[PDB]
Amino acid sequence: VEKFNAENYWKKKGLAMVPLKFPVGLGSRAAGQAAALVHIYLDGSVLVT
Amino acid sequence: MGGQEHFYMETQSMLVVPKGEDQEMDVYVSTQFPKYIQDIVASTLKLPA
Repeated sequence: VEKFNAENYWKKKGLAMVPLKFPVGLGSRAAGQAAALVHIYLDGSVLVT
Repeated sequence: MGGQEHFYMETQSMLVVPKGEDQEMDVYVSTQFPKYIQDIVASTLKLPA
């Protein structure tokens, strides 16, 4: 890049690097409740929701 | 002793709806025993219940 930036007056290049710390969470306890429901029929076969 | 006829006032009414995706089959039927209906439709269509 630094060889390129000094051999072209109007055409430039560049480089960058950034870190990432992303927290995962919600407000209160009652914001994570998660339900589900599963059925199995007489022949082996399952219905989930 | 001779037999009888039920003479339930409502006659045998039903509707069957294909879904167009995943061979899903709704069966709206005014029966007493939905398990048989589901089983026989599954066996007739060659489908898991």
